[PDB]
Amino acid sequence: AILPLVEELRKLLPEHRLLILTGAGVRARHVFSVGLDLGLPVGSLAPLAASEAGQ
Amino acid sequence: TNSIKHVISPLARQTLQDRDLTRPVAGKRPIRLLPWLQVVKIGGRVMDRGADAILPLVEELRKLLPEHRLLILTGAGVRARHVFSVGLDLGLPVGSLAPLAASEAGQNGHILAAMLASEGVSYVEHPTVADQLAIHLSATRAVVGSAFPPYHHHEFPGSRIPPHRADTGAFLLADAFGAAGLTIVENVDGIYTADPNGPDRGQARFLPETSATDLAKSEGPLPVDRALLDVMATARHIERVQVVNGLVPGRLTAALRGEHVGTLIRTGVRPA
Amino acid sequence: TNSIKHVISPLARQTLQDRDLTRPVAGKRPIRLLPWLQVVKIGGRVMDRGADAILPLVEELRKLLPEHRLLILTGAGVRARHVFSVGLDLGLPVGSLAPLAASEAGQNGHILAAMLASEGVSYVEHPTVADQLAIHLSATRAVVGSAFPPYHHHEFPGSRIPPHRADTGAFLLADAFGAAGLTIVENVDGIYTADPNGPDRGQARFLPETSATDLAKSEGPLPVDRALLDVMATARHIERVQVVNGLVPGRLTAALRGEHVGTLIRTGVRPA
Amino acid sequence: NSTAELEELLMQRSLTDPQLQAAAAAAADFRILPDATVIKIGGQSVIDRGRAAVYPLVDEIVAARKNHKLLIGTGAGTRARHLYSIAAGLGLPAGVLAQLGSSVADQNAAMLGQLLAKHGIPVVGGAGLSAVPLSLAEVNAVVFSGMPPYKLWMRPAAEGVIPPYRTDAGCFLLAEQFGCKQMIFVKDEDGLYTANPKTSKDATFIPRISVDEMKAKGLHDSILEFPVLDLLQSAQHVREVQVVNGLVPGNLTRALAGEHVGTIITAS
Amino acid sequence: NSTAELEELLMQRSLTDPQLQAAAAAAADFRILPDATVIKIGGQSVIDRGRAAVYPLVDEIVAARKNHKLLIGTGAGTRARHLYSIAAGLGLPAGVLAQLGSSVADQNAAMLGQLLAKHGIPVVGGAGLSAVPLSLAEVNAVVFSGMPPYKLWMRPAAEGVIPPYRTDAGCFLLAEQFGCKQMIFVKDEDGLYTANPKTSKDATFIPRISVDEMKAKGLHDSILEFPVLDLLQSAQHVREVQVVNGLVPGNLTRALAGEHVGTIITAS
Ligand SMILES: Nc1ncnc2c1ncn2[C@@H]1O[C@H](COP(=O)(O)OP(=O)(O)OP(=O)(O)O)[C@@H](O)[C@H]1O
Ligand SMILES: Nc1ncnc2c1ncn2[C@@H]1O[C@H](COP(=O)(O)OP(=O)(O)OP(=O)(O)O)[C@@H](O)[C@H]1O
Ligand SMILES: Nc1ncnc2c1ncn2[C@@H]1O[C@H](COP(=O)(O)OP(=O)(O)O)[C@@H](O)[C@H]1O
Ligand SMILES: Nc1ncnc2c1ncn2[C@@H]1O[C@H](COP(=O)(O)OP(=O)(O)O)[C@@H](O)[C@H]1O
Ligand code: MOO
Ligand SMILES: [Mg+2]
Ligand SMILES: [Mg+2]
Ligand SMILES: [Mg+2]
Ligand SMILES: [Mg+2]
Repeated sequence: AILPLVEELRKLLPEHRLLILTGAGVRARHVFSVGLDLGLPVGSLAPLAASEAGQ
Repeated sequence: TNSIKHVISPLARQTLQDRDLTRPVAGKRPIRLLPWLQVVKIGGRVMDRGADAILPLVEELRKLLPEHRLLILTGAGVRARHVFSVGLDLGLPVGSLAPLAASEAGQNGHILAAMLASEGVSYVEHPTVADQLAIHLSATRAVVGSAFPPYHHHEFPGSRIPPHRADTGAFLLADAFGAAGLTIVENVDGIYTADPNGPDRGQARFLPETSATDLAKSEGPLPVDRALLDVMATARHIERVQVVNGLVPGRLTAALRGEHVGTLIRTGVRPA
Repeated sequence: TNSIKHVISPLARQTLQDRDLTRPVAGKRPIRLLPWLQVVKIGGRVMDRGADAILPLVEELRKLLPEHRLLILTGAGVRARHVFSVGLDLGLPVGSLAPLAASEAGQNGHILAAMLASEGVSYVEHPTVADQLAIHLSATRAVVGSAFPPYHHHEFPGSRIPPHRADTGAFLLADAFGAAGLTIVENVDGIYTADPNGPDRGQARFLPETSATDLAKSEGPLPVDRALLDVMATARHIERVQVVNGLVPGRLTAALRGEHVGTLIRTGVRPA
Repeated sequence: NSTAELEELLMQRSLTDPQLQAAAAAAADFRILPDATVIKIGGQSVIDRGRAAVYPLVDEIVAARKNHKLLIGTGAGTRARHLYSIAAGLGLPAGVLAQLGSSVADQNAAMLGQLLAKHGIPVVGGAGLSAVPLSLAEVNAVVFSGMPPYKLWMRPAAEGVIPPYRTDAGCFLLAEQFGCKQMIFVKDEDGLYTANPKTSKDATFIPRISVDEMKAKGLHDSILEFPVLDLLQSAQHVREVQVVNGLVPGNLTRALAGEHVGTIITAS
Repeated sequence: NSTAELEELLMQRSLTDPQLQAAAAAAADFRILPDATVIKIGGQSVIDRGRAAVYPLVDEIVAARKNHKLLIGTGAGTRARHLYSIAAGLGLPAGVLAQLGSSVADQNAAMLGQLLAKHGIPVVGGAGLSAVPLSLAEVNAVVFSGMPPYKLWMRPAAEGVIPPYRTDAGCFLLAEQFGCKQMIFVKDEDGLYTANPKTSKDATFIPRISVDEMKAKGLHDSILEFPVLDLLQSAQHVREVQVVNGLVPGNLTRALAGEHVGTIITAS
């Protein structure tokens, strides 16, 4: 999925000024699994899930 | 000792009139040359309204420069009607009136480009547009050119009025380039069932969307060249062209973003 | 049935010779086309000195490229004097000598532009300067052109020497563009009360500042065209033009920053 | 009459208005070069054959210009077909191919003009308004390149990227615009057949045919570009063309005198 | 051998192939303007002298064109030497200097053309193939700029940045290309001497010499550009040139009639 999307984005660069923002995905669900198992509050899980979006 | 000297090629010896013989070589849909390009056609009658219409349009175009790569093409307007009146009075043929009308489109282009010169925009000539548009759109964000095609004395006969005018030339370029779109900037909201400024204006009904084939079947005046509908039937890339009111600020900006603010004209292009 | 066919316009039917009738439409001060432009005129006699003068000026211009948007215009120099000597010997009129002298200004422009080619600088032609300067200064930081105006066989009669030369053409361009300034690069410190290289050099007194009107009233030689003073009277934007010594490194850089390092010529544009 | 209504319609109406179009059609008809004849020297059919075909026709042209005012347009030929083949293989549009073909017609005009230079006949970039050579009996002829100027603005065909308006249309539209008295296509066959005579044996000759009669046959190949038939029906001045065999000595000369030596195609 | 041999070699071999080169050398030889003569009016030697030299030659040209077709090329002269000095001092290559000198030859063509304008003789961006003016008995002549069009593509000399092909080679190659019957260099000396006659007074006049004999002399200076001698030996149509003194009235007229009045330099 990434390779065709990268090719489409490549051809969009001369057409638009783009701010591309990525989501988190399944890895945030796992840190939720571990974090909720450890009982961490919602303010603890928010930056943990955000890390997967940055990656 | 009189044989034709041929170059070996897939089309050698052919007349190029036999479709069965040319189709294996050239029958396919062409590639896009400048897929990121946006073509904007400014009507000559819009320019004819002077600063009251040009100044707001220049401000709108100025703010569009960081958003799109623009080829801006200007029409001829009322001055071409006068050279038609003088030319027809002198009996001149349609191939004589075509370059005379095109000159007024070029002058409108010089006028519009001068207003945007401080932004790096200049008027460019037809051979430059045809051969060197890519390098000039790499140098600056937009260029201005004449919307009329260089048909000149090779204009088609039949009508005493040149058929291939500003709308037609702008679409021919936009579709040949495979541009992202063509937007036609008019002095009216779009296409009506009658001339909204003519004797039957009381019967004119606005058409938010239509097809080029339906318009070509119609009789009566239109705000776009009738030849535009003909070249839309053979279009290869452009699926729709929107006619918007350039006297209403923001409609060009909206149309360039795909918003329906005028009359959408569907071409003959096959959308999968 | 012999009436004039007019186009309706605010100037229709007018001869444009009635200044009272044209004023409501055209009596306004024009806008600036390229307000960020800086025009530098390089004297032909400076180029005539060869590498000893050109090489230091090229290095100064090289350091100025990231600081200003430069239109560099070159004068003619001694070679135009020779074509004058041959042309006048052949009895040729002033409209014949004008393009012949302009050619030497163009050749000086090619020479200077070649020295700056590695910086992206190229010589551009008069039609390109007149219509496409904005796009070319968007592609690169500076371009070189001929300072002579394209008056050709339409040069004004009166003198057997073409009056509209390099200083005059450069000012006409700079003022028409509404440029931020015009700097004249000379082989002397500025304007003196007499020729500092002539017979009365012992009486030549330097003029740090002067009016174009006071210079026009003067008789005797000047380092600038007398037609420059005439077009300064009708100037619309540029209020002052400085003549600086290009043989002293740093003076062109200083003059472009408004520093007084030469002779300031006040035009007819009254500052607010 | 009423140019006043024409002038009023021209100002108050769209150019697409049927009322405006009808008023314009009533305008006078001026022929710019009524005494001139436009001829096309074939590209693939003639010039690509080289000396054996071009040299005899050069002699005919030099002799014919004493009695006839000539605008001599050139075809393109096999080099254009090679260029079209390369560009079509890359998916380039008809507008790009059109510019490539123009260069080939330019080359042929240069070669033909160099053979005619010693006779005073120039190669022109503006033939039917190059008024000075056509007016002089010492010259009375010009050579021009037969491709139309459409370039990237070339209208495409319904299918494929081959430019549908090539050197046949470029030469014909010149004759039509300048109100010439005649348009002669000089190629390598006696005229129009029912099929390409080089590849179909039972192709039969057609000495005379109208555009409507020709369309009814629905031929799959022709000695002339098919869109030229529609331009001919729309024409105001050149209402018929003749196609003659330039390989037969005297055919061009007799056709210039008005003789029916090949195929006459009439608009009506 | 045959044309079928040449055409197969042209499509299958490199253009550097000796067999292709030999087959092409067997082709026919067409002369485009065989009845025309190319003359060079000197730049430094004539036009830079002004009225006293140009005006008599203008009268001689107007009289000579009644009997001879003239392609009148102009030299450059002292203004080009000034441009060469400025550009050389900056280390600019020969290709840049070439375009600077072209402007000077352009100026001289404009000045000479304006003196001939009322006689109908034009300045041409063509000359050869400018078929109409040469064709006409009332004109029979054109003026062109004598610099070659190499521009930045100028081949440099073995040493230095001065372009080795200037106005001598420009006029000569035009005479060679169009198959003209004669090439006359109109300068300010009776012809070639054993040394520069302005700086060496023991110089002797050379009535006729071959290129091989001229090279064997090892001349320090010449009235013609030295590379022209090699172009002359390579020429197909102009196998000799004449250099005459344009300051002597009648020398150009007599040379145009075929008389040997100055120095004849022959390829063989
Ligand atoms: N069916 C129609 N729908 C909308 N407008 C119409 C119609 N028929 C005629 N018109 C008229 O056409 C006018 C636009 O004129 P036109 O299209 O000739 O100008 P333009 O496109 O600006 O000029 P150019 O074609 O030279 O660029 C409108 O103001 C309108 O009055
Ligand atoms: N009143 C004066 N003040 C200063 N210099 C003068 C004056 N009168 C004459 N001159 C002389 O004019 C010379 C400059 O000549 P000129 O202005 O013709 O050259 P240029 O401007 O470099 O050439 P071009 O006009 O072709 O660019 C100076 O060297 C100076 O000797
Ligand atoms: N129906 C037809 N009748 C006659 N000639 C035909 C027909 N169809 C194809 N041709 C061929 O078309 C050729 C002329 O067209 P073309 O090869 O394009 O020449 P040109 O380059 O001169 O236009 C002739 O050589 C002929 O073989
Ligand atoms: N060996 C020589 N014989 C004759 N003339 C010579 C010779 N060497 C140099 N010259 C000089 O060359 C000059 C002509 O060449 P040039 O100065 O380049 O003029 P042009 O501009 O006509 O080429 C003559 O004026 C002559 O003095
Ligand atoms: O050779 Mo063409 O381009 O079909 O006339
Ligand atoms: Mg054909
Ligand atoms: Mg419209
Ligand atoms: Mg007037
Ligand atoms: Mg000066």
